[PDB]
Amino acid sequence: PVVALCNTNTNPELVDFIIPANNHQPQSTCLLMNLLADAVAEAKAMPTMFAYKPDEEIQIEIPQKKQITSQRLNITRNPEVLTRE
Amino acid sequence: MQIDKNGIIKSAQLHDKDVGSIQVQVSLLTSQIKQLTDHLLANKKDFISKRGLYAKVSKRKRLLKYLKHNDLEAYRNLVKTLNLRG
Amino acid sequence: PLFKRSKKYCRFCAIGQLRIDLIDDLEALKRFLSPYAKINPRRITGNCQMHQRHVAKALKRARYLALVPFVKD
Amino acid sequence: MQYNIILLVDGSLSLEQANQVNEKQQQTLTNVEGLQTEYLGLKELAYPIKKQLSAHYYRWKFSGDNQSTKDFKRTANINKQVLRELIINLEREYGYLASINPKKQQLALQKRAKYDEIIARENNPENPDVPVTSGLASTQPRLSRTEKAQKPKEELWDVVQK
Amino acid sequence: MITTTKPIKAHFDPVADLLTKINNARKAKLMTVTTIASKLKIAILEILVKEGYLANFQVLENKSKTKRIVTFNLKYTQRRIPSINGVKQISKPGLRIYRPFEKLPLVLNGLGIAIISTSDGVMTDKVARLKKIGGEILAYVW
Amino acid sequence: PKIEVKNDDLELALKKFKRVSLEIRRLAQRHEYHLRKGMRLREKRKIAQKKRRKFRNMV
RNA sequence: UAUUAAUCUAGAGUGUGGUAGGGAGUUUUGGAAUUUCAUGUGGAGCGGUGAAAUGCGUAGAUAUAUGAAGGAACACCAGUGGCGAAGGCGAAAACUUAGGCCAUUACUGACGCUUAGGCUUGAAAGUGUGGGGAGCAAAUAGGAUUAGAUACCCUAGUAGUCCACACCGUAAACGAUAGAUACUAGCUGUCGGGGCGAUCCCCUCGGUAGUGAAGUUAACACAUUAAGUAUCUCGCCUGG
Ligand SMILES: [Mg+2]
Ligand SMILES: [Mg+2]
Ligand SMILES: [Mg+2]
Ligand SMILES: [Mg+2]
Ligand SMILES: [Mg+2]
Ligand SMILES: [Mg+2]
Ligand SMILES: [Mg+2]
Ligand SMILES: [Mg+2]
Ligand SMILES: [Mg+2]
Ligand SMILES: [Zn+2]
Repeated sequence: PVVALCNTNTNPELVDFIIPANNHQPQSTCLLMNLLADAVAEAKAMPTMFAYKPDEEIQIEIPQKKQITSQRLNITRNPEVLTRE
Repeated sequence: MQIDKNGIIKSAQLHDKDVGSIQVQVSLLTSQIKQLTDHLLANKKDFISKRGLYAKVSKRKRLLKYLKHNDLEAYRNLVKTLNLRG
Repeated sequence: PLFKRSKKYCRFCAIGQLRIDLIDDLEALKRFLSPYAKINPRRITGNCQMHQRHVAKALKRARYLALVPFVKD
Repeated sequence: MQYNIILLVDGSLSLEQANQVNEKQQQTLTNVEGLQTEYLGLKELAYPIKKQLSAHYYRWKFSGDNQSTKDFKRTANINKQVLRELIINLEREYGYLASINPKKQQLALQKRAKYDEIIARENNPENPDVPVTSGLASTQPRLSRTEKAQKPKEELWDVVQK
Repeated sequence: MITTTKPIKAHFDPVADLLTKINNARKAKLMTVTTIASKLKIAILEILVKEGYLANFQVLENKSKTKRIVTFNLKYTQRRIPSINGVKQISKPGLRIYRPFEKLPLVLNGLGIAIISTSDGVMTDKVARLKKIGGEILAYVW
Repeated sequence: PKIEVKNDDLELALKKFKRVSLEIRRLAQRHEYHLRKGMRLREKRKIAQKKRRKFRNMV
């Protein structure tokens, strides 16, 4: 079994438990990964971090290094494969 | 010299709004041929017009064959008026 | 490398002239012409293909009516 | 049809070249409507064709049958006072149907005046700027498109058996 | 009242038209398809749904009663693999296939179905054997 | 191709005339041997393609 | 299924309304550039090559400036382009003319696909008659190179390349992929018609490209413009 966070551009056959989500945002990714870790943590019998929890304790911050977004650009870096004769 | 499509349709119409039958189509086709035979006879080196002329000639023959297969009596009426046989 | 703006715009399309006459925008066509009495290409002139052809025919027609030069020398 | 001649005559003197245009008008043009003429006049010439650089420019906006061209064309060369003449038949020019189309004119007018307001723009250039060299995206999509978007003609179908 | 958006056109051969539609839908995993409706196509599709390869088939008519198009769907299982495996047409235009009752074919040792329209419209091969009467053989479906 | 020297400096003059002459030179080698229409069309499309691909990665 | 007697519009056409084109023929016109000739200035080489030599030049060449004559082809535009069934089409104009795309509450009402035989067109070279001939150049002469050079190089150089009318009917005439019909992911371009109304960009209907999965192939590769899933018709293949 393999689970994955598909982002609209993945072949569904390869993954087993697809979990529609983002993958480019340092906030969505962290939230979902901890949730799966939280299931494991509850099964292992140590307190959870984000799952089955209220509003006041889930708030997280956006990492630094325009603005946190998720647009895919940088298309100019895809010219024609070097050819001609 | 040029033709007028409006006049030929009004003359060859069997009844009003019948602007797409076989009789009106073949009458228009014959008129353009007369003009087109003139043009090709004058020039003698334009072959696209010759291709168009041959294609147009073939369409009337096929159209007249169909109108012979169905309702042959109306074929007689149209042929004597238009004088296309000979 | 180099940098600049991709402003490359077809003038006549925004102004919607839709029609080119050689004695209505003569000073406009002289801009499209290069200083060497030569019709500038896409990279410089900036019009679309349709208006470039239209301006090109008009520029050559003016050059037949003997309104604009044909080459420096 | 409606033709448009752009005549060229020598730079002798204005009234006699204007007079020269009148004979060329009354002799030929077998069948013709009203021949309104303007007087671009003695403008400089791009080359000394016919050993002439100072020419009077005339434009004729007549209209008539296709026979109006032959006699005038064959007489122009013979006449030593005429340098060039071009009968630019506007029914074959690059774009003739749109100028007669009424709604097209309107949208054309439409397009020009707004782009021009952009041109006017409160303290617009900020530098030479060229006619544009400064054009923002058409904001969010032209909502008018989304509202007046045309629904095609398909068909409503009714169930019969199941 | 079912609405559509696309114009519906179809190929001329009504048995292989359906066969091409069915095979392409199977290969492309498509579910909803449309085609023009003919009584032969309706009847052959009716026995098809009785023999159990497709689920539903609804024919509709225009508001003028001049055109009819049949829109059928396939029976996919939960894991999204179809029940149809392969379709092949025998009596193509030009070469019409006529076999007597004694030479009625058996498809995949009886697992598949052979479609035969003898005299009382289209009829499956097994019931055709029961009636001891044969005729036109349209296509093999398994 | 007249361009004035302006008599303020010389270098600037040779910097512009070098460009004009190279575009002039290009056509000069083009017009020395007559090639067939197929071969001639091939070299035009090739030059455009070379310039195009260059402009693609330079833009 | 075939025959016959009829109805319908969705196939295909016609008309109206939008509309893009280097589509074709005929008749006129124009400028750069070369050659020759005319007139000046000028004074020893020019030309050609790997290096040179035939060759041109004190009879004043090359060069420079002006003019005249003539023929051929139409820089730029010109394209990650347009048109035509193909060959092909790019200086300008006039006249005649072919097809195509989009929307159709209009009309006829299966009138459609393919096509043996037949007809038409069909690059260049080649032929016959009459013109034309600036440049270029098969054949040919000379100078080089070479062991030899009937070749590659150079200097000359006829037919021909051009036009009109008659033939020839072949090409790697290639997308090495016949036409028509139905279905099958998507993405990035670009062109045309239409809708909105700043361009730009969005949507629809088409044409032309790139990338790309199922699918196909021996592989390369094709992949909605198929070499995929299927039907009709024609042409063709059966070891060297
Ligand atoms: Mg001179
Ligand atoms: Mg020849
Ligand atoms: Mg010898
Ligand atoms: Mg020589
Ligand atoms: Mg000979
Ligand atoms: Mg052959
Ligand atoms: Mg070819
Ligand atoms: Mg590919
Ligand atoms: Mg043998
Ligand atoms: Zn434009």
